[PDB]
Amino acid sequence: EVETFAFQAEIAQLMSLIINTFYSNKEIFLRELISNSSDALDKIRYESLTDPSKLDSGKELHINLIPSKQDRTLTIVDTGIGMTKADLINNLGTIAKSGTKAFMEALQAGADISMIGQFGVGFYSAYLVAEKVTVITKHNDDEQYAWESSAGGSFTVRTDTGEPMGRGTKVILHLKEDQTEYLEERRIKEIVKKHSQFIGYPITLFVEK
Ligand SMILES: CC(C)c1cc(Cn2cnc3c(Cl)nc(N)nc32)on1
Ligand SMILES: CC(C)c1cc(Cn2cnc3c(Cl)nc(N)nc32)on1
Repeated sequence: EVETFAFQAEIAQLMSLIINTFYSNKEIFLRELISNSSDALDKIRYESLTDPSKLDSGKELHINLIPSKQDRTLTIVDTGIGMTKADLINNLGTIAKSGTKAFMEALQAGADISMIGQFGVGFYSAYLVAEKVTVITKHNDDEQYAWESSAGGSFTVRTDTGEPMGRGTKVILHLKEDQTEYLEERRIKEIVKKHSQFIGYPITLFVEK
């Protein structure tokens, strides 16, 4: 079963702005996704201090960056807390409404798209480089889900039948045809050292076979 949902109007407007605005400094998407992964790793680590069983789904706390030339994808994998079905459909978007409005107003007052993370909605910077984003996620005591959207005002959620992940999130960026530089090892290394060099979890940049 695939369920299709409409974005909140403000989120759809944000996605259109990210897709349509002329803005050359697209590389900031990676720092935003790595920051989200780091936040998710912080959360599971904190919760494990009072409930060690929360790591029964995996003790390693890390971030992997995986390019695929065959699929034209860059995947950001973390073993953080993961997202529930309710997170994916309702709750993260409810939280994001506030930051979206503030970000859009800041842009009209002279802010820049690279500041998106200061409003807590940096996930959507993925659409600077991706025509479609697939999110595979697994939270303890919920199922493994695939969320997906090519924008246009809707997203889907389904139970995921792929390789079980244990716990965490994979953000699969289906890159636009002109954004394949983000598959290059040298380019990702440059961006990670520029914007994400103090993240408190190991970041492994996989190499393409
Ligand atoms: C899927 C769309 C709707 C989305 C993604 C985000 C950012 N985000 C919130 N919780 C997260 C966790 Cl637990 N892990 C990671 N990696 N990112 C997270 O917010 N909305
Ligand atoms: C694991 C948790 C603490 C977390 C928080 C974030 C920040 N963040 C980035 N983009 C977001 C969107 Cl679009 N929505 C919402 N609600 N939060 C977003 O990322 N992960």
